[PDB]
Amino acid sequence: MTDPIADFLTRLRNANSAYHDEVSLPHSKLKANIAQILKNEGYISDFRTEDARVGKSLVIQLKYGPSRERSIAGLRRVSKPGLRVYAKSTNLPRVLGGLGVAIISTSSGLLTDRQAARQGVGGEVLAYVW
Amino acid sequence: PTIQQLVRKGRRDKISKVKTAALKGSPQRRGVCTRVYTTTPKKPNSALRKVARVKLTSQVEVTAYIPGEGHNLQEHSMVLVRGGRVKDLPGVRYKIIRGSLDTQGVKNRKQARSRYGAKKEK
Amino acid sequence: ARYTGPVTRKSRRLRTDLVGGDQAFEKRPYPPGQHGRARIKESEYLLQLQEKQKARFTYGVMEKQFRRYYEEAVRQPGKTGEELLKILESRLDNVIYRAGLARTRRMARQLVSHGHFNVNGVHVNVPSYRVSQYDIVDVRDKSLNTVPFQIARETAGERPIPSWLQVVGERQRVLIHQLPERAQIDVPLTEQLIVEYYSK
Amino acid sequence: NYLERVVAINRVSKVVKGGRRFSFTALVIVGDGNGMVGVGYGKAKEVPAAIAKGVEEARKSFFRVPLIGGTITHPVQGEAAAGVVLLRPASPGTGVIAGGAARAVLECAGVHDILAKSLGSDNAINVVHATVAALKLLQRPEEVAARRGLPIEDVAPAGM
Amino acid sequence: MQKTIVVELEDRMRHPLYGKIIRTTKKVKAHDEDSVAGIGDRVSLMETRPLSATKRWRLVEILEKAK
RNA sequence: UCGAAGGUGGGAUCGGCGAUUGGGACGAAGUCGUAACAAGGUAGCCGUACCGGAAGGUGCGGCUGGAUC
RNA sequence: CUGGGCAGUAACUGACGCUGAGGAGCGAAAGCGUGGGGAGCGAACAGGAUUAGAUACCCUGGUAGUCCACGCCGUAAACG
RNA sequence: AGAAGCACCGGCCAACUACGUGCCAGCAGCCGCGGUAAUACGUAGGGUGCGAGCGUUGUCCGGAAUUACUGGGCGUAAAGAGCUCGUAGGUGGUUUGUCGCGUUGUUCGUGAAAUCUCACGGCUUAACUGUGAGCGUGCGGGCGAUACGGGCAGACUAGAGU
RNA sequence: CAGCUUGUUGGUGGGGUGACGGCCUACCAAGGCGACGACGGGUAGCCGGCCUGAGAGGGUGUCCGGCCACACUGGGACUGA
Ligand SMILES: [Mg+2]
Ligand SMILES: [Mg+2]
Ligand SMILES: [Mg+2]
Ligand SMILES: [Mg+2]
Ligand SMILES: [Mg+2]
Ligand SMILES: [Mg+2]
Ligand SMILES: [Mg+2]
Ligand SMILES: [Mg+2]
Ligand SMILES: [Mg+2]
Ligand SMILES: [Mg+2]
Ligand SMILES: [Mg+2]
Ligand SMILES: [Mg+2]
Ligand SMILES: [Mg+2]
Ligand SMILES: [Mg+2]
Ligand SMILES: [Mg+2]
Ligand SMILES: [Mg+2]
Ligand SMILES: [Mg+2]
Ligand SMILES: [Mg+2]
Ligand SMILES: [Mg+2]
Ligand SMILES: [Mg+2]
Ligand SMILES: [Mg+2]
Ligand SMILES: [Mg+2]
Ligand SMILES: [Mg+2]
Ligand SMILES: [Mg+2]
Ligand SMILES: [Mg+2]
Ligand SMILES: [Mg+2]
Ligand SMILES: [Mg+2]
Ligand SMILES: [Mg+2]
Ligand SMILES: [Mg+2]
Ligand SMILES: [Mg+2]
Ligand SMILES: [Mg+2]
Ligand SMILES: [Mg+2]
Ligand SMILES: [Mg+2]
Ligand SMILES: [Mg+2]
Ligand SMILES: [Mg+2]
Ligand SMILES: [Mg+2]
Ligand SMILES: [Mg+2]
Ligand SMILES: [Mg+2]
Ligand SMILES: [Mg+2]
Ligand SMILES: [Mg+2]
Ligand SMILES: [Mg+2]
Ligand SMILES: [Mg+2]
Ligand SMILES: [Mg+2]
Ligand SMILES: [Mg+2]
Ligand SMILES: [Mg+2]
Ligand SMILES: [Mg+2]
Ligand SMILES: [Mg+2]
Ligand SMILES: [Mg+2]
Ligand SMILES: [Mg+2]
Ligand SMILES: [Mg+2]
Ligand SMILES: [Mg+2]
Ligand SMILES: [Mg+2]
Repeated sequence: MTDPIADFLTRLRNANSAYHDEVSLPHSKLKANIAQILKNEGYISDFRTEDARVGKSLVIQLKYGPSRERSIAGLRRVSKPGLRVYAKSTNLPRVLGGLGVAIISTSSGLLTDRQAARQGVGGEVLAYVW
Repeated sequence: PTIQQLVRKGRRDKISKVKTAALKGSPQRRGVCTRVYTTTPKKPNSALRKVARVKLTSQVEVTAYIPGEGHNLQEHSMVLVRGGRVKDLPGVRYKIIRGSLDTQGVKNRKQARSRYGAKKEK
Repeated sequence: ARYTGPVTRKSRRLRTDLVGGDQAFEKRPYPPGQHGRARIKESEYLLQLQEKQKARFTYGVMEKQFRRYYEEAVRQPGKTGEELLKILESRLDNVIYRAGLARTRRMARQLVSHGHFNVNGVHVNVPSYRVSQYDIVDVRDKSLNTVPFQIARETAGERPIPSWLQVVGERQRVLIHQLPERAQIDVPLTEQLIVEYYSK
Repeated sequence: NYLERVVAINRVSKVVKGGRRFSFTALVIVGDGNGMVGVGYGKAKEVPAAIAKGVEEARKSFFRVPLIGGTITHPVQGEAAAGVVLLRPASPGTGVIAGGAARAVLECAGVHDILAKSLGSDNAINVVHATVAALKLLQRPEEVAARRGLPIEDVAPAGM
Repeated sequence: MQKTIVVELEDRMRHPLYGKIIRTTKKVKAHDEDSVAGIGDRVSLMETRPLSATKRWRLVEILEKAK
C-alpha cells in the first residue's frame, strides 16, 4: 500500500463513476486539506470527519445535477511517489486550458493555480481535478 | 515501463542498415565496368535487362544497371556509378550514369533529355 | 525573373479575372486548354494551390519570394492572412497601381522598374520596394511630361483611391497615412487558404 | 443549405456461389457550418444511392458543438474503436491544421482555428468517430461554472 | 591508513531526462594529523589543497560519533 | 642512474586466403513421396529419446490452440 | 517424524512492509552413472498383413526403459 | 533594341489526348505498367510547377506515438522468467517537534562576442550590416517559507509478525 | 572486456619545483579502485553554434569566434618573463 493520495483520488473517482452519493476513507490531514480545496472549488458537496473503530474516518458527499450528471469529469494524480513533479510560479500547469483546477502544495499550504500565481509561489503538483 | 527501470536501462533506438556500402560516403563513384551482360528479371516481368559488373575505386565489385535504350559499353571501360534500385533485378542497387566518361548520351531522346544525357539541339 | 506571358490563360485556369481594364474579358468561356472543358476531380490540395496561385499572379511575385513573405507574415504578431495581405500590398509598384497611376499591374511594375519615382528624394527602381507609414512618393521631376505618365494625369477619376494612401494635385504625389488593410481593401481571394497550403 | 462532404468511398464485396456481389459505402459529413454537425455512414449498390443514404443518416444524427468564437474551448482527446484524435485551440491567425477526415468534420462543424492530430489507427471511419467523440467531450464555460458555482472562476478574455 | 580517513558522501540530483531524483555516493579521502575516527562516525569535512596524490579533504569535527 | 631507436623471445588480440566440408536463401514450367490445413483419412502441437531416402514414425509425459455420449 | 493454511480472541511487538538486478534452492517426462530388481507395458529390433511401395498405422513377439537406492541433468502447450 | 530554360502530367500529387510499339523495346520511390485499341514505354500537341535555374545521387531530421520523458505495449497479434527465497537497489501506514538537503520566493555575480527572437536604424529594396531589449532553461553567494519529499528525536495500532 | 593495482594506497625524514603533491628517493604500514562498470577494446579534437523538429528530442562541429593538440617520425634539453 503506497501513495494514499492516489488511493483517495481513485476511491472518489470510482464512486463518482458508480453514481454513489458518498464515500468513506481513512482520514489524514493531507486528505482533509484536499477535500477542503475540492469543496471550495465546488467539485463536491460538504464533507465531515467521524471517529471509526481505529483512527478517524473521512466522509465525502458527491454533487450531482438536476438530471443525473456528474459535476466531476476527471481526476488524475500528477506527482507520483515514483516520480515527484514540481513547478515554478512562471510555468504552473493549466488544466482544460484553465477550465479545471490543479492542486499545488506550497510553503503557504495547498493552493490552486490561480491562487498560486496570484501569490507568486510554486511547489509540488499534487493532482488535476477539472 | 517503470521510470526506475528506464533509469537502470534506457531506451535504445533501432538498428538501420547502410545503403551506400560500395560508395562509402560518396555521391558517385568511378569504375572499370568489366563483363557486361544481360539478365532476366523476377517472375512476373519477363524482360531482358542490361547490366554490368563494375569494379569501383573503393575496391568493391558491384553490379550496376544501364538505363535508357541502347548503349556503347563493352569490356574494360570507365563509367561513373550512382545509387538507385531497380526492384525487379534481385540485387542490383547501382546505376550507370549516362553522359559521363565513356557512356555517351541516349540518341534520339527528346523528353527529359538530361537523365540519360543529351544536349538540347545545335 | 518575370512571367511575361499570356495573362488571359492564367486567369482562365484559375477561373477568375485578375486584370480588368481594356482587356478585361476575352469574351469566351473558361476552357484554359485543349482539355479545358472537362469536369474534373476537385481535391482539397487544388483549392489551396490555386488560391496561392491567385495571390502570386495578382502581384507578379515569384514563389521563392512569396515563401519568404509567408514566414514574415506567420512570424508577425496578430493574425496571419491580413499580415500577408498587408505585406503584399505595401509593395511600391502596388502602391503605384492603387494610387490611380497605372492601367494595369504589369505596366505599373515597368514604371517602377525604369526608375520613374523617388520616395524620400531617393531614386528607387525595385518593384518589391516596401512603402511605409508616413512615406511620401514623388515622381522624378525630370521624368514628367512623358506620354504614358501624363495619360494618367487626367484619367484620375474612375478607379477609386483606397483610404490609406492619398494623391494630390497636378504634382502627382502619394502620401501614406498608415499601412493598409487589404482584407477590407479589394480581396479577390481568401487569405485563409494560403495559410493552409503552407502547412503541408 | 447545408455543408456536405463525402469523406471515403470504398467498394466492398460479398462472395456467393456465382461469384462476388459488389456494393458501395460512402461516409458522409453534414453540418450547418456554424455550430452543429452530423455524421452518417450510408451504403447501397450504387455510389449516389450510398451518398444519399449517408446524407439522411447524418442529417438525422446532427449534434451540437461548443465554440468559443471560431475555435474549440479547450484541448480534448477523442477515442474511437482504435482511432485517437487530439484537438487543441489556436489563435485567430491559424487555419485548420488537420488531416482528411478530421478536417472534413471540423470544417463542416464550422471550426476555423484548430490543431488536430490523429494518433491511433488510420481508418477514415474510426478517425471520424474519434473526432466526434472528442467534440462530445468538449465543454462550455457556462455549464462548467453552473456545475461548480460563481461563474467567474475561469478565464474568458475575449467573450463577445 | 595511517593518519588518513575515508569518508562516503551521498548526493541526490534530478535525472536529466526522466526527472526522477537519483541518489549517488562518492568516496573522498581526508586527513587526520591526529588519527581518531572509527567506522560510522558521521563527520564534517572541508576541502583543501592537494595534501597528497588523492587527498583533498581535512577532517573538521566528528559530530554524533558512532553508536 | 634514467633513457629513444634497435635486437632476442614467448604469448595476446583483429583481419585476409585455404583443398575439403556444414548448413542457409533465392531461382523454371526437374525427380521422389504426401507430413500439415476437413475427423486432412492414424487429431494436432510441446519436451525428450531411438529410428528411418525425405517429408517423418514410434515410445513416455504434457496441452486443447481437438472430439465423444 | 515434519511443513503450511483458515477462523476466533485481542494477549504481545510496534512499520519490523512490498518488490527484487545478479545469486541460491526446488523443478513432469525422457535421458545419463553405479548397484539391485523385472509381473505387465513397451522405443529400437524381427516377422505377418495392407500397399504401387509401407523403414508406418493394424497383428504376433520383443531389448533399453518404466520400479527401487544414491547422484546428475534443468528442459515441457512447465498454460489461466 | 543584346538576353529562358528545366522537370513532371496512374494514385500519393497540380497537370491528357493522338500516333508508333505490342511481356518486346523499355519504365518504376511504393504497387505496379507494357502479351495488338497503353492518360504508367518513345515522339508530338496540350498542360502543370518552378525559374537562371531545374532534375538525379549521397547524407541528416521529419512524417515515425516504429525506443513511447512529454508519448506505446505483453490472454489470443512480438512480448510475464517454470516456481519460490533472498543480496544491492527502488518504494513506503497514522501522528508530534526540529533541521532546512530536496522543493520554492527574492537579490547579487556569472552565463564573452557573433549567431537566434522582437523593435528600430543604414546600404535604392532584400540578403547583409549596427543598436537596444530578450534569450542564455544553468551554476555560485546572501536573505526568506516549511505544505510535500528527506534526515534527526519521539508516539500509535489499522499493515506485518508473534 | 570481471578483477585491476606494488610508487601502487598512506605516513615520516630528505631531495626537487614558481607552486601543493609519490613529483623523486630511503624507510615503515598494507592498503587503493571496482557492477553507480574498475581494467580492456572501438571511435572521436571540445564548445558558442549549424540542420531538423510544435516541443521534448535527434543529427552534426563546416564559414565565423573561444579553448586544446601538433609541426617529416620518435626522444631531449637550452635561451628566456
Ligand atoms: Mg499503427
Ligand atoms: Mg606529507
Ligand atoms: Mg573454400
Ligand atoms: Mg501426422
Ligand atoms: Mg496427409
Ligand atoms: Mg494415410
Ligand atoms: Mg493425420
Ligand atoms: Mg519405427
Ligand atoms: Mg513425439
Ligand atoms: Mg501421448
Ligand atoms: Mg505499547
Ligand atoms: Mg522476494
Ligand atoms: Mg532473477
Ligand atoms: Mg536438483
Ligand atoms: Mg524419469
Ligand atoms: Mg538408470
Ligand atoms: Mg544410452
Ligand atoms: Mg542398471
Ligand atoms: Mg505387447
Ligand atoms: Mg507393437
Ligand atoms: Mg517389419
Ligand atoms: Mg522455456
Ligand atoms: Mg502442468
Ligand atoms: Mg492530381
Ligand atoms: Mg496504342
Ligand atoms: Mg510516355
Ligand atoms: Mg533568383
Ligand atoms: Mg526516414
Ligand atoms: Mg520519434
Ligand atoms: Mg511512457
Ligand atoms: Mg505498439
Ligand atoms: Mg502486466
Ligand atoms: Mg499464434
Ligand atoms: Mg504470442
Ligand atoms: Mg507464469
Ligand atoms: Mg532491502
Ligand atoms: Mg527498504
Ligand atoms: Mg528510504
Ligand atoms: Mg511517508
Ligand atoms: Mg551572447
Ligand atoms: Mg531602411
Ligand atoms: Mg540563489
Ligand atoms: Mg493482525
Ligand atoms: Mg619504494
Ligand atoms: Mg616524502
Ligand atoms: Mg582522429
Ligand atoms: Mg515529432
Ligand atoms: Mg608528435
Ligand atoms: Mg607532409
Ligand atoms: Mg619531432
Ligand atoms: Mg625577454
Ligand atoms: Mg631559463
